[PDB]
Amino acid sequence: QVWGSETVASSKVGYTLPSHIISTSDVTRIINSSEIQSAIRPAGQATQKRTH
Amino acid sequence: GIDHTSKQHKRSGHRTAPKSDNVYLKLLVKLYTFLARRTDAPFNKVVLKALFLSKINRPPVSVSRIARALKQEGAANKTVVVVGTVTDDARIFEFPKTTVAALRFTAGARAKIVKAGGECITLDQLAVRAPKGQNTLILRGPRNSREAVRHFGMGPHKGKAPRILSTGRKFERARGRRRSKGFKV
Amino acid sequence: SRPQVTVHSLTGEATANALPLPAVFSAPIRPDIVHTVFTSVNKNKRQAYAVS
Amino acid sequence: AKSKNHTAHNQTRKAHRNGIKKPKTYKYPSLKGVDPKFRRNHKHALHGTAKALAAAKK
Amino acid sequence: ASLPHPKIVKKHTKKFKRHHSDRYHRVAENWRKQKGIDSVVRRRFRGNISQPKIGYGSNKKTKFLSPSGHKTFLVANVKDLETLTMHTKTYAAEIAHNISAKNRVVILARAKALGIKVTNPKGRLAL
Amino acid sequence: PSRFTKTRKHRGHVSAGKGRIGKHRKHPGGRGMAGGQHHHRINMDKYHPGYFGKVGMRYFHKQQAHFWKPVLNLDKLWTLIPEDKRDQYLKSASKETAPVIDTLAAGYGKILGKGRIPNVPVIVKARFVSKLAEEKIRAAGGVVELIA
Amino acid sequence: AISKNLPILKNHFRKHWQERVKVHFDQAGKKVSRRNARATRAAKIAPRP
Amino acid sequence: AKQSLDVSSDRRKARKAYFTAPSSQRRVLLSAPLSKELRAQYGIKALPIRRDDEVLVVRGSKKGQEGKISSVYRLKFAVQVDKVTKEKVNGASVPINLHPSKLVITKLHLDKDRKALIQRKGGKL
RNA sequence: AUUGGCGAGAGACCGAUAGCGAACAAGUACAGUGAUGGAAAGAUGAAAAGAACUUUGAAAAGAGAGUGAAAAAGUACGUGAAAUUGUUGAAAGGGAAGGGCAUUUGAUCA
RNA sequence: CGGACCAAGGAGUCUAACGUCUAUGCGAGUGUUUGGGUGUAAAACCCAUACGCGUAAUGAAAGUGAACGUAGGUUGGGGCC
Repeated sequence: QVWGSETVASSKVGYTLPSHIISTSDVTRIINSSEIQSAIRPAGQATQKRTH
Repeated sequence: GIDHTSKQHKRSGHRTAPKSDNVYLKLLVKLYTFLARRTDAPFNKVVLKALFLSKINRPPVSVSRIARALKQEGAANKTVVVVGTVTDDARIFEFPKTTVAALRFTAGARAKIVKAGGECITLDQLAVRAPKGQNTLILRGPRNSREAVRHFGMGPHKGKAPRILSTGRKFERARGRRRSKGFKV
Repeated sequence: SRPQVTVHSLTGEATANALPLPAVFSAPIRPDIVHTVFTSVNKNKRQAYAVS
Repeated sequence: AKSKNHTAHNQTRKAHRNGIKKPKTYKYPSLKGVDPKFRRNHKHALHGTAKALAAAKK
Repeated sequence: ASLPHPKIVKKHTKKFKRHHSDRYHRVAENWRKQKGIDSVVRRRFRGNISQPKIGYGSNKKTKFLSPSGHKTFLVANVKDLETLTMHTKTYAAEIAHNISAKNRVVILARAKALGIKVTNPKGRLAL
Repeated sequence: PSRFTKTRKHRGHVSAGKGRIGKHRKHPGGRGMAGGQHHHRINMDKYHPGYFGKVGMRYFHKQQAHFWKPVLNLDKLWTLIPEDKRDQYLKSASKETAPVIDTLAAGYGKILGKGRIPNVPVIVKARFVSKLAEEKIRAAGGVVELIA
Repeated sequence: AISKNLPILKNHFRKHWQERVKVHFDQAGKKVSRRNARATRAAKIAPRP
Repeated sequence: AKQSLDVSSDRRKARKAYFTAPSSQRRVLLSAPLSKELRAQYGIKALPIRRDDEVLVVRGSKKGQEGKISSVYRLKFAVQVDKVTKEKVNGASVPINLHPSKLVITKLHLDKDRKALIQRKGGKL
């Protein structure tokens, strides 16, 4: 009640918890998601082999 | 010796990597950099470039702007993508249902969207839903709407809002603005 | 739902009672804002000094 | 205490250091200085053309 | 036990010294750039002292490399020495000058048992 | 602050960011706004027009309480009512029961015509009303009453 | 003196304002003193408000 | 920490008070702990030093030596105990000064005022 | 409201060329008839335990001896640099010295 | 032109009101700290009305005060389909 919640009042004058600008803190899972992997092109060879 | 025809070691002039220390925004920037690197869709590159703009470069956008954007035919199914903060606009009375993705949502704008039935998502959810930005529309606010802009490039015979703290009678309205008092601009 | 954290008795042994989390720990973590506000507030408790 | 009066040296180099840009040409130039009667004709002509276009297809 | 590394090369082994440092005692040997308009060193006349520039930079692969081929790491106690267990082939243990001999001998014994090279084994030891 | 100031980087440099040919003499030309019509006349006439001269008559004992004329538009007319009742008032566009708005009680004196309010009757009380705003409110179905 | 595109500022500091200038480092102390005075007045003037 | 608003936690103020303390304050400042047996006998943790109080050295290079007190030097913040001293090269004897807090009071001179102090502090004798 | 007085509590303040002119016998010594100006000066050692005694020297003092954790702490006293000087050791020197580029020789070094 | 040498000290600091840029927070609203309650006591926490700026400007003033429309037509225009 003191600091508020998603359902109970915040007990403060016009105060709401700050919103998250990103859904999940882990981006590796987002990268590994099937939808992203289907769209992304095949990768390379990390460090490019020196030519000439 | 080389006869240089242009400045050497010249900076590109485009801001690379965000100046802000926001860790969440840094993760979003990294995600969109990977998306633009691995995909040929220009939408990812545009979003990445827009993520690097400053506070004055990312003007705010009212809900009426997305309402007007949806009013155009063929944009009803399009999911709006605005890089900035969506703000509530009391001028618009009816808000059509849609999907809005932005970095930050105002409380009033979010409440209006929820009441109207639209959905609000964040940038990573938008990216995972549409990695190539399919059926997405880009909205930008007025860049020159800032009060500082009207003072930009002040000069004679220009009328560019001269800088003055207090306006009214006797404040920058004497000789120089009236033909009777000497001359006009 | 959200995780139920067990409460430990005064003897040091956890009991069977479980409670919902207080709906603040899900707030975003911003080290930049935390450091800036801490540095700003730390100057409030200060005493003025001046040479005669 | 005599001093130099006028000298044009290095002025051309200073001006040429930054490229002398031609004035920007736009599709519709400013209608200032043209005949006021021609301006009224212009306004009426586009008003009629817009009305006809709206009548044909809006 | 140093890893195979390129031969250590130094572009400028001589230490850079301030102008007139030997002439005047108030001028320390620490290098300070001369900002005078008519300074001979600043004008870079032939036969002057060398000026530190970006060209004298050592190789990145050999940067911070000791002649023995082990990077110097300052060690304070046994826990600090534990940091050089899985990186002993590319680092060396150096003992701070604030460390007493009683703890120094213990650190030396630990390093000997753990196979970590000591930069100054004969420091504050009776001889 | 002190660490981020350019003075520390200027340390060592003889002129300390102030030049050599012309030293940083305190108050080189004039002081404050000196010579606004003699040698700073170019800047005065180019950047700050209307600085010199009189403009109009003199109004002694100017009390700002007299010229208290807050304004609003039809777009913000519906914002005065709290939403909890505003939504249902918008839903029920009834003539015999219409919401009453007191702009004076909220601190707004004059009604200005802009916003194109929907066709819902509403009673509005204000000290002063504009012609366009009054016409729009009358056409919307409601009427405007003048209280003071 | 006159400079670039900066609004004209009217700052009244020609007089010796350094001699006559007040800074309130005593805000919290005076608040505590006022609270103590209010409490002692409530005690002194009996249950009267 | 301190809850009272009148006591001083300042090192400078404390040192000034200690150094400029008058004879009356120095009398209570120069206090010595009692022995275990004497503590069991009286119920008092510590008492101010006295000229006719038997003391035993518990700290310093003169540990284990005991003797009567010749005189208490309140000016020097010390107390001199006989039968323990260092012999000068000239052949004369100079007393060695030591802090009262480094002694254990083996015996003390009971007087009317001393007994009144014992009763005030809660002794059983 | 309070750069005066008294009694108090504190500092992201200062540290003997700083901080009030004054941390000490400081508005003192001292200078000007005069109104006025106005300094320099904190530290042995825990404890003087401040060097008994012997020898040379008229004596000041020196050398032994001794106290001392330390006299590399001696009422010129915590720690003890440079400018300057003396001794020992090394090197160079036909109207300058000092420096940079590279090497021989001497000393020294992991 | 100043500089016999050495040691110590030595010079763009701060306040009031601002211009551009950047960062944070809220957002047509914004600002607890004038003040009150509370307090482990110059720390931190909570709060009602008022007020500063902005949301409307133009005139010396009496005054007036922004949708003929899909908030217009056209050129160039990233992105999207």
